[PDB]
Amino acid sequence: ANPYERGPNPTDALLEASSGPFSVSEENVSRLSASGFGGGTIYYPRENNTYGAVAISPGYTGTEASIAWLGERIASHGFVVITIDTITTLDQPDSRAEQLNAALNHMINRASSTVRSRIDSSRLAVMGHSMGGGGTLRLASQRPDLKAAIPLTPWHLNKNWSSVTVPTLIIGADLDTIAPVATHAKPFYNSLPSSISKAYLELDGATHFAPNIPNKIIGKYSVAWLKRFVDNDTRYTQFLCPGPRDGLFGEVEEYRSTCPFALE
Ligand SMILES: [Cl-]
Ligand SMILES: [Cl-]
Ligand SMILES: [Cl-]
Ligand SMILES: [Mg+2]
Ligand SMILES: [Mg+2]
Repeated sequence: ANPYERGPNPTDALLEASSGPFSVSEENVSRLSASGFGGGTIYYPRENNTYGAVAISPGYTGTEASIAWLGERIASHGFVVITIDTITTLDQPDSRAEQLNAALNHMINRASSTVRSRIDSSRLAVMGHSMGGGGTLRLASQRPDLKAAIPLTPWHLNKNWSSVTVPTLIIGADLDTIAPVATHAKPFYNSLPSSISKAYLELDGATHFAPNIPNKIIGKYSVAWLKRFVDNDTRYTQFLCPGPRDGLFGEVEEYRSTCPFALE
């Protein structure tokens, strides 16, 4: 059987709920102790086991407060998750890529033993909002050893991500006027290889700031993607293939994917 499975068999309601089946704890990461990023919060399951680990970045002028709900929710499904602050709130995407990587390595090596003992350091993922989503793409290109990448309403001036092989779910917002899907999220998705595991999910009725307030669709598909690719958990394939692929009014404007997904 797959040794990385955690939690009960999933349902729609379980994934749409405010929290998953794991109670969570928090560890503050001081700015002074945070090496190579601005600090942040680590959310982790109280139950002693090993889990995959995830770092999440905000965007320009943003703080961890704009992503905290999502890091806590993902951790409650069985992940160790750090929501970062950046060195300055104005850092550019390629700098945020570095900082996401530094945050992964902080969790693995420099957090409390309570946190470090809960991490499988071989199973890592990154996510981020807007310029933090651009940073997610850049880090994925640098680190094909990541198990998953989830850019949220991403922003980057580089439109060509044709080397990336990390399983990548891009979440766009139909009404985004700041990182429009026409010039950011869709070109990024279209440039990813056809031969990798990838998906594009466009939220319906959503602005650029949809990732900054609790969202049941972002939570559902972020957790299903992380389960499928960080944990190789094929109990979550059913949510992603074929996925919400004809739209779902007020939920999903469009969904594209390279289903079926190769299994590691
Ligand atoms: Cl941004
Ligand atoms: Cl917007
Ligand atoms: Cl399929
Ligand atoms: Mg702090
Ligand atoms: Mg729409």
